[PDB]
Parts: sequence; structure tokens; C-alpha cells
Amino acid sequence: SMQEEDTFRELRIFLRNVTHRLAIDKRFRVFTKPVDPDEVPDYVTVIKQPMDLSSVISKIDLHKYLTVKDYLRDIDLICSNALEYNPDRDPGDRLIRHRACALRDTAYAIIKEELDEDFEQLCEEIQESR
Amino acid sequence: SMQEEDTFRELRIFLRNVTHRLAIDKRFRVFTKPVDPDEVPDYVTVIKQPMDLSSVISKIDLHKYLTVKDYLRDIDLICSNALEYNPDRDPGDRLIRHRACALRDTAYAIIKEELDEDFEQLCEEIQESR
Ligand SMILES: COc1cncc(-c2cnc(NC3CCNCC3)c3[nH]c(=O)c(C)cc23)c1
Ligand SMILES: COc1cncc(-c2cnc(NC3CCNCC3)c3[nH]c(=O)c(C)cc23)c1
Repeated sequence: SMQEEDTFRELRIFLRNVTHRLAIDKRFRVFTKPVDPDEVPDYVTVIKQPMDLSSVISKIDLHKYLTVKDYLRDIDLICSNALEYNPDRDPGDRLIRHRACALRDTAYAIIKEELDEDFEQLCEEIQESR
Repeated sequence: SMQEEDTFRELRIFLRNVTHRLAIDKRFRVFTKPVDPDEVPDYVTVIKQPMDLSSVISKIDLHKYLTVKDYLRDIDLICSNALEYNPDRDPGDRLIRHRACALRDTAYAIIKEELDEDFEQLCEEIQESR
């Protein structure tokens, strides 16, 4: 219905705003675009579902997220990929893991403050009816 | 259930085999890998959901296709993207469009010959129950 289309449009507006705020944070530059294969040649083989903030924006615009829960799955994927690909004790690995956890924590904290629980419940109920 | 897992595993085996047969055809080399942005800088902006045969293989392996119908949507996407991005009368554009239609036609013809309709119906009924 028209009311449901308006609901998903509001969701997309909300998710774009959250994603933009993550993307302009200097700490998260490494997660903003797909990896350069020249910098990490084995990334494609080790990480089976790459994800980054530009890809998240494309998915929002393709109407791939019908709930904030589904969006957070991709944010969690950005984090889990980083922990998987950079598990070593070396400072470079530790920096990226810290930034990955910070990205995750920041996204969840924004959502906790700014997402109305009843709005999310509505989205979930519309999704389950499709 | 175990029987349903076996069904989706058989689907994945079937889809990998079809995709491999498309990927080794010389006509379809242009569709085997993501586009090189150096060759087509405006591709990212014009085509909103890029798709290629290596991406299709990754999606099979990530369990993204529960039916042949969903797989054919991505094959159709490879074709529609090509028709959209190369619409001109020039020979280069006409060649790619012809190959795109041939890819689509070939995938459908393989499926028509080799996919049991009752196998596809089972997949669809399992998908709809989830
Ligand atoms: C423009 O700079 C880059 C572009 N693309 C990828 C990276 C990058 C480089 N190194 C990583 N990890 C190494 C750190 C030192 N120990 C070996 C691994 C990276 N790890 C990542 O998770 C991502 C997303 C990029 C990246 C950088
Ligand atoms: C290694 O060669 C390539 C790598 N990546 C992309 C292409 C490519 C080049 N040109 C295209 N179309 C032009 C043909 C002449 N008129 C202007 C457009 C391409 N079109 C496509 O649809 C794809 C997938 C690649 C491609 C080639």
C-alpha cells in the first residue's frame, strides 16, 4: 500500500543518514569503499562476502533493506570480515580491528538513540507479510 | 530438514554446472568478471546493480539462490545491464548486445533441457515455507 511505501522510504532515508555519518568519520575510511585488490591480493579468496559502506548505500538505494535488523547484518559483516582478515597481533591488524569494533559500536549506538522501536516493529511486520 | 538441505545442495550443484558452461564459452568472456572501471569509468553510475558470472558463482556458494527462478533473475540482469549500457548502433555495442542475448538464450535453453520441472517446483515450495 501507499502507507507501506512511505514506511520503507522513511527507513531508507534513516539508513542513508546513519551510513553517511559513519562514512565521513576519519576512523572508518578503510571501510568506505571496496578493497583495492593490489593492496590485498588474497582478500577475494579469504573473505567470501566483502562489504563496505559504499556497497551498503547502493543496497539501500536498491531497496534491499526492509528492516534496520537487515541493515545491521551488513554492518556486522563489515566488522566480522575485518576481525577475520586481520587477526594478528601486529599494530596494523590491531588498529583495523579496533576501528571495526568502533564502527559496529557507533552504528548500534546511533540506532539505539534515534530509531523508534515502534517504527522498526512496523517495518518487521510489513516484511513478514510479504 | 535433511531432505531440504539435500535439495538445495543439488540445486547449487546444478547452477554451478550451468554457470561454468556459460563462463567457458568464448562469446561470453565479457560477462565473466566485474567490469574494469578503467575501461568504462561511467559504468558504476549508469548500471545500479552490476552482475557477472563470477559474482553469480559467489552467490551460489553463499546460498543466495533457493530456486532456478531466482538464478535466472541474475542471468537476466547480466543481459539487461548490457542492453542498457550499450544501446548504440555502433558495431562494438551491437556485438555485446548480441552476446548478451545469446548468454540469456543459452542459459534458458540449458535449463529447459536439463532442469526437471518437479525439482524446481519442490525448491519453490520449500522457499515459500521459509
Ligand atoms: C588504500 O588502502 C587500502 C586499500 N585497500 C585495502 C587496504 C588494506 C590493507 N591492509 C589490510 N590488512 C593488512 C594489515 C597488515 N597485516 C596484514 C593485513 C586491510 N585489511 C582490511 O580488512 C581491509 C578492509 C583493507 C586492508 C588498504
Ligand atoms: C578487458 O576488457 C574490458 C573490461 N571491462 C569492461 C569492458 C567493456 C568495454 N566497453 C563496453 N562498451 C563500450 C563499447 C563501445 N561503445 C561504448 C561502450 C563494455 N560494455 C559492457 O556492457 C561491459 C560489461 C563491458 C564493457 C572491457
